Amino acid sequence: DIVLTQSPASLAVSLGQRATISCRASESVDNYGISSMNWFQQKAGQPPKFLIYAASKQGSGVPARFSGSGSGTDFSLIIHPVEEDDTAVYFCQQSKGVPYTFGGGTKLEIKRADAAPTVSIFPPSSEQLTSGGASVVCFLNNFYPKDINVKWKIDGSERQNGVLNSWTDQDSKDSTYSMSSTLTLTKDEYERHNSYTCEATHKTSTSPIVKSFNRNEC
Amino acid sequence: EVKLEESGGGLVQPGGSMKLSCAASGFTFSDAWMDWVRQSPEKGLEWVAEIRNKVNNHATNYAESVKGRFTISRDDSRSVVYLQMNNLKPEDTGIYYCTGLTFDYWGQGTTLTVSSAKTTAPSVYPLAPVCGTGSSVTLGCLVKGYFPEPVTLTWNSGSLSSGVHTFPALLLSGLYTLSSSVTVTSNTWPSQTITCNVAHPASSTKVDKKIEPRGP
Amino acid sequence: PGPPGGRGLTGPIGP
Repeated sequence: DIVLTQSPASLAVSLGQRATISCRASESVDNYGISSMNWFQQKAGQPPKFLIYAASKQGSGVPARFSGSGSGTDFSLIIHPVEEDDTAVYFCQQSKGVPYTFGGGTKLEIKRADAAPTVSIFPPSSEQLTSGGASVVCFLNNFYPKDINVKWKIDGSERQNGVLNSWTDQDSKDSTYSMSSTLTLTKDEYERHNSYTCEATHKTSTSPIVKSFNRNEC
Repeated sequence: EVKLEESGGGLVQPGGSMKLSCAASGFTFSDAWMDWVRQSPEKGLEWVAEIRNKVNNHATNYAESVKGRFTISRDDSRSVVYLQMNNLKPEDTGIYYCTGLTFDYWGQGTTLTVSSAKTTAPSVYPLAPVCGTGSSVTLGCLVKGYFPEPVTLTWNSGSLSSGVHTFPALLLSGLYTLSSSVTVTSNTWPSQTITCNVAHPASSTKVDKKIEPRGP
Repeated sequence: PGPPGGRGLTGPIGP
């Protein structure tokens, strides 16, 4: 098997700057004077899309800012000038020999100004409560960078069991991330306490953003 | 316009069988070399199988890990590629893409899950704001306790797409949970109705939940 | 190195 090893694993580049992504093959992918190295872009929720073929040749309707170079065992994808929509995972792929193989992928993150999250808190629905479950949800929307900490409190007391955090991939238009944090309880435990709080701590402030409700109110 | 649509994915027990189909159009199908590729978080993108054109004797080839278990075939008169999978294993779980002209064109993919766990329909709960306040208002939808992947979630049947974040599903002791948030201006809701639409093909579940404000 | 054709621009090269 021809093994493709990409580097780096990920990369954060400012708008208008160069992104350089490498791919090393374990043996030569040269083949009748043509290096059989292709590159793909995979945006969130989508299949891989073919960008470059035969190392350096442009796929149909692929923007000029994507170019590929190399031969033998060492290849690169250069993206310049980088735009918001280039947020994606990029894969190299080899057609010299069966089995056809892909690299591990390199994640390109588009850098932008730091942005604090907009935080919203949601008690359990009426419907979920009649099931016997109880889920308290915090959305932390439209922030940068991705790195964030959320802390749940019940009647002031911190709580770590039963919390699940899921981030979106970076947005193609505004370059931000969003995140859901979900505290899952038994209904019985939810109705034993009154005060629910989620505290988001982000790079943008030492002071956390606190969002809260009381089960009694309205 | 090139178009690849794969079907036939879903849940199956370890040791069981499944047949995937790939319908193609927008290129001379009988000349095309077609492949299947799968994707998983563990193994990344894996080429699975190749079937060459009539001029190349419909010659097949396979990834070492599926030899003897998977069979690729094609019906040139219907523009369809098939992938027969026998003695399936949990490591075969993933998203299976049909590709044409080797990897020039790709379908959206169909999800295969190999597990002895059972199909379970989601519960879908509307998330209206706290009982009781800015320029903007954020609503939500919680899809809880389903298996296997995937679900599709839209707002007002696709009409409302900007200001939406749909969060990746996570595993909560055997069952999947996901959320979606939607943010509109305050004059929009509750004046105009906002509905969360959730489909779970594996359980034949289609559910619409209107986001109602909370009564005490 | 004939044209690729059915093989695709990403496919392997012949003869």
